[PDB]
Amino acid sequence: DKDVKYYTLEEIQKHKDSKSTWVILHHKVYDLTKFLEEHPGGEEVLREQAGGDATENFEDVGHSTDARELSKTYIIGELHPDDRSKIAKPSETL
Ligand code: HEM
Repeated sequence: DKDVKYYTLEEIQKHKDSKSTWVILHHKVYDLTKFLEEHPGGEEVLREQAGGDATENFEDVGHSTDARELSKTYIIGELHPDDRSKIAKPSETL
């Protein structure tokens, strides 16, 4: 039906290059690997954001109510509860 796969910052961060363009959004992990070109906005912005925060960019943009469901298709795992208690807070920002 679906499950997560709680992954840590480091693990996710490794999955940025070549063949696993993962990202953290809101408080959970997405794969956008095949989505790269499909993404009606551009690859490059994703690849820049790859294994970094990209919600902070997405949210300002305010993605469509459709992407909101499709997101749950791209979802890979959740943000491990380890770092969660920290989220050594990017001090801000957007
Ligand atoms: C890594 C985080 C993401 C960033 C930084 C990002 C950024 C962008 C940008 C800059 C655009 C173009 C907006 C414009 O030209 O005005 C866009 C459009 C779009 N994105 Fe993303 N995106 C992200 C993740 C996603 C995901 C996961 C999905 C699918 C759930 C998605 C679905 C879409 C759709 C449907 C559009 C078209 C919006 C429209 O023109 O109506 N994006 N995105």
